[PDB]
Amino acid sequence: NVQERIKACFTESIQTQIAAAEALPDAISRAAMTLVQSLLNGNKILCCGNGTSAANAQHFAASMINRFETERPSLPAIALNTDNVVLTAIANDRLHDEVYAKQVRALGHAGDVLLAISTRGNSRDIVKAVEAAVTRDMTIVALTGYDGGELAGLLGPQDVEIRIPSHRSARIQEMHMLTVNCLCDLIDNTLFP
Amino acid sequence: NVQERIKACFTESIQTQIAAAEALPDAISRAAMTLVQSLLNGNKILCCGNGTSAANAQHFAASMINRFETERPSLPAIALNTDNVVLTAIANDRLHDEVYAKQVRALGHAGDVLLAISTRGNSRDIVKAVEAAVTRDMTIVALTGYDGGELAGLLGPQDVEIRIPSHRSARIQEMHMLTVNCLCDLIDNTLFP
Amino acid sequence: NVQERIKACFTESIQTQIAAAEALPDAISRAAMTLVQSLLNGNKILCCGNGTSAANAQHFAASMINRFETERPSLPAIALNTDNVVLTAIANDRLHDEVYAKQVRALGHAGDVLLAISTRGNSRDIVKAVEAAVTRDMTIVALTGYDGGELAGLLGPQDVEIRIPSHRSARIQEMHMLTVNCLCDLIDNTLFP
Amino acid sequence: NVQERIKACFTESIQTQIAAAEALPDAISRAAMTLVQSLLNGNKILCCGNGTSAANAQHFAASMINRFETERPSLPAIALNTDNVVLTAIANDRLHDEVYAKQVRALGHAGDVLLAISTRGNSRDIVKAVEAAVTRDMTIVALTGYDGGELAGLLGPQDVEIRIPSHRSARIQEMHMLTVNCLCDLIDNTLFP
Ligand SMILES: [Cl-]
Ligand SMILES: [Cl-]
Repeated sequence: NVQERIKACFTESIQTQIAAAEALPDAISRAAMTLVQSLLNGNKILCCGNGTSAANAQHFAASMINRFETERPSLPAIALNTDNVVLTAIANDRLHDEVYAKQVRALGHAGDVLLAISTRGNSRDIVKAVEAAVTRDMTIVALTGYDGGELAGLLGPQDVEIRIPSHRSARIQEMHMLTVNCLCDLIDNTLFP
Repeated sequence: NVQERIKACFTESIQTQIAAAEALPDAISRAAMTLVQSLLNGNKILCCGNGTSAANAQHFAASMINRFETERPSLPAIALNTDNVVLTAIANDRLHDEVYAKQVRALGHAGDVLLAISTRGNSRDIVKAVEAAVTRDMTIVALTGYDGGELAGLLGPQDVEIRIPSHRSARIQEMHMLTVNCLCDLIDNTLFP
Repeated sequence: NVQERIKACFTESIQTQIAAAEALPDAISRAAMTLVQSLLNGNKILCCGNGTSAANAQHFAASMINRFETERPSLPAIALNTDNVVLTAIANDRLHDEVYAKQVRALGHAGDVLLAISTRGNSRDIVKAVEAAVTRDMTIVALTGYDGGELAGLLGPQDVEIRIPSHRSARIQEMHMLTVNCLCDLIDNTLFP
Repeated sequence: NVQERIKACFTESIQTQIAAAEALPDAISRAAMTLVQSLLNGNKILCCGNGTSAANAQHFAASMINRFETERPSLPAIALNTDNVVLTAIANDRLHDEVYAKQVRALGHAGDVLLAISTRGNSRDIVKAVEAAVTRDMTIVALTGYDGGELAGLLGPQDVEIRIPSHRSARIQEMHMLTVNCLCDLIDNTLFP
């Protein structure tokens, strides 16, 4: 009955992906257009997330800087959750909520995109990255789940939320990796048919 | 027809997950038992991977050290692909293939597990981590795809290969995240019902 | 007068290093003996720090795992401030003070050493790493400055504080890198004359 | 006579710092002016290094993004040796020498600075970061030792080499941390007297 639990886990995933295929392609499409437009304008994509969403952010970053599938030029994407010295320096001062906001304020240019990844969309550090990006006239592409959290409360007319239809963090994280992969596909197919 | 590409990408994923649910539960089961046994013996799990597989490794590590879902004690797992100072120091000497093997040799104890994650199973650095782990009398749980690569050539009777049935790296990486999530489920359900 | 400021900065450093050469060799000696003894017993060294002290920790870790100068076997040292996915997962749950304590609890064995590096010795996350290490019957080698902070309040008869005689963080950090280098020297000269 | 070795190590350091105070303030001055000018033009500083030089790079990055001493706005500096997922993805493709060059090509703008840190200045990955930065019309501030290596062979009229007068890597690394600290001092004193 280990085999049963494994079945259940696989099942729940498949059900989630089916529901996401029905609900998300318009949002994915919009996000992809935003990322493509920013990159075409010579802008870059700043990415942030915590935990597994940090891993997903780095996944995006690497797909852009190195490659997704096609040999093509390196594209400008930075994950803000990788420099442990920066992150812990800010935490050491007592500024845990500003770990990504400081980076966005120092590095963001108008026309850049903040790709913000969160399962619940509630963490204060991500909220603040988004609100410093808005300040900087960047557009937001948010990957979320549950009800979208504080994060979805922050998005304006130009911004895009991709809200996985799931109240389960593990499933949400899996859908975020797929979503990022569908985005890299679109981006490469568009910029380098 | 952006919506079509997105459909195709979602489709290919769902097809992969279905085929993995049919083919992998015995292997996942075996891996889970190995990880559980090692942890019960007071041992730890060393994890390594490159690129997105590095992200997947860290995902595992974090699920163990922090939590997967249930509040329970931190469990000992280390990703060997996180200390950038260590990794680049070894690359700076001209030892790129030893970046993980040195770590396994310094840190591994008999009875530990090396969770090795690779889409093709061919990278020399992962091959060598596995072969230093074998030396150290560790057991190997390999997450692979394609035909399993050099990596699958290295596994003995006690070791476990989880070979995603896919010749597509993006799909393989997605299945690796799911597999890790099904493993953390099993591990928690077993050790902390 | 840029050249003057540079002179002043160089001067202050030299003055600090002179004062540290007078005050610290007994402490450095003791620390070195502790690290050597633990390593001889088959134990490992866990390292933590924030910001520049995180960099100094990784410096130690790399000197052990890869090499300091002499080609010799990789030695077991881990910096707990490198896995960004682990660290941010714990911060994402609201447990910022436990980022290193969870790692020490999961990974530490009696007889291991925690090399704790802090300019003031006040950060709650480092305090707690030290107090979980004590629990685990590990010995502490603390690199500190100012008055040693909460950290120096935690050390027992077996533990070692190396307190740089400086109330200036930049100077303290420089002395920490030197101290780590003098330690790697001792360790190699002792274990591999 | 442990106390003697410690004395020797402290001595050699002090001798190095004295010789650097005599030889380097013009170069430090020039570098500081370059970094200040680039930052004034709205540009950013990309930093790279391997091993301990990676740690030194992150130290710089954190001093800029967070703070050096004075509370003041976050300044744009990025270390290219922190995203382990990016770095290992490129190493996984067989492109070890391009790990930083891809990042510089994707991210660099004319007028930016590449702060390149190396004890010998020979590693191919750093050589190539520098030569992609030159392509991108960035200025180079190189922190080196020994004879400056291939790296010093690459610098043009606008670029700055800070060559620590030492043929000893540990001493060189210590002087690099001091140099970075003297630079952050200058930068803050200039931009925010
Ligand atoms: Cl261990
Ligand atoms: Cl930029």
